[PDB]
Formats: sequence, structure tokens, C-alpha cells
Amino acid sequence: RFRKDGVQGDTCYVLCRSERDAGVVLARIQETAVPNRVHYGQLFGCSFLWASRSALFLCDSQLDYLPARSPFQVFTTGWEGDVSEEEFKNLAYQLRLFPKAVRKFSHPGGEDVSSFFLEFHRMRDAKLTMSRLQLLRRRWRIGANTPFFGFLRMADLRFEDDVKFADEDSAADSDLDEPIDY
RNA sequence: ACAGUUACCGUAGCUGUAGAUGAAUGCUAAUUAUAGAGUAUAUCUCCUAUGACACUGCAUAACAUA
Repeated sequence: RFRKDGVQGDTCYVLCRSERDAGVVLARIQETAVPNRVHYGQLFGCSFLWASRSALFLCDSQLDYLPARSPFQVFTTGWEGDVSEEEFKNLAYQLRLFPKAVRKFSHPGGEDVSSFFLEFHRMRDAKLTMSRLQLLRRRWRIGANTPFFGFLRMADLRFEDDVKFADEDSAADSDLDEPIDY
């Protein structure tokens, strides 16, 4: 379970499963469910509608912390076919689709699935890419709930011998990179 | 801002004259080719057209490396 700024239990709860088969089965029936809220006076409390959906992932590796700090708009893609090169294989087939990525990276591990990274110049290009992928997913009949793509992010860290944490910084100006257009 | 209303004196009430030109009309002028601001101005009757051909995008997997 996560936590808010005031060390309060955040409503964001995360679960896991031993196997992979049951993963899909969890995010198909937990929609609009009202088990209970609180057990006081031997009776149930207020209602609450359940909503389960895959919208977040976690990764821990020794070759991911450094690469994910240089670019400002970094993408993540996975669920690819048999083992592939970057310059010779990933670039060439990219032309067919509409990725429009400045650079790319790899993700070893020795599994039967690859995951190549993407880079963008402006926030608008990144945003537009998201839509493209989403649309394509439907066409292919892959699955709504099936992880296909995501947005990479750097988790907040708190070091020592510091008067103020980075997350609690009020003078930060890391919002100008996201222009607003309407 | 000033004169007039029996050829005596207080009130009261009238004509001409100022500016603002956000209507209409009469006479006379189309006279080099550097001519302007605002609801772009109101009521009622008959008939015709609109309504599937409206802007943009194939980056809507295109024109695709000796």
C-alpha cells in the first residue's frame, strides 16, 4: 500500500498473484462490486464500488536507473516477437508502423519476449504516440487489459543529510515541459 | 448670452439668437486618380434554393535506401 504526504494510508492498493493465468481473471469480475466498508456494531457500513484495472507496473534492475534520467520524455514498449537487434532490426520494421522515436534501448534478461524503449523530442509527439498505439491495439484484437505499452517514470527518492526532500520541494519548475493546447 | 412686448414701477408668460447633427425634403455642382467612425440599420404577403457534394488529415501502415 502506498502513502500520502502525511504518512496516511493512500487509497491506492496493489495486489499480486502467484500464477499468471489468474491475472486476467481478476480484472474481469471485480467491476462494480460492493462487499462492505466497515464492520461496526455487527452491521455493515456505507457502500463502495470496486474497480480493478491494470494501470501501473514495477521494475527493478541495475541497468535502468541511469538510462532513465537523461531524456525528459521516455517511452516503454513490450510484448514483442522473437529476439531482435536495435539498429538493424528494430529500426527497419519501425518504418511500417508509426512509432516516431528519436532513440531506442534494449532490455536483457534472457526471456522469450523483448522490450525496446523509445524516445521523443516534444511532449506533443509523445502524447500523439499514445493515441496511435491505443487505436492499433483495438484493431489487432490484442486486449484492453493486456499490457502492451506504458510510460516510464522515476520514483521519488529521499537521501540523507538533506534539509528538504525532492518531493517536498515547492520551488521546482519541472512543469514547463508540458505545454497546454486547447 | 443679449434684445423686443403703451412713451411709469414688482410678478408671470412669449419671439429671434448658442451648442449637440445619432431623419426627410428643395436649388445648384460629377470639378486630379492619396474619401472616414456606429446596432451595418424597421413591420407584413406569394414563390424558388438549402439537407449530404461543408474546412483539414492516407502520419486514415505513405511515393517504402546499391
